Amino acid sequence: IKHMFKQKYFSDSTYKVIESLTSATIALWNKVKSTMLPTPAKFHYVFN
Repeated sequence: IKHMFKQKYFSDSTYKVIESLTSATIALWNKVKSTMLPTPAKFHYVFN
């Protein structure tokens, strides 16, 4: 994300946002992976 970032340089505030996206994807990953599970009718509900 740093190497993608240093091209426009127009992100006066969008850089902090971009880092928050890097963390919010993780938050979403944690929540969804925890909450909803595999059962033999939905066995492939597998997350990594």
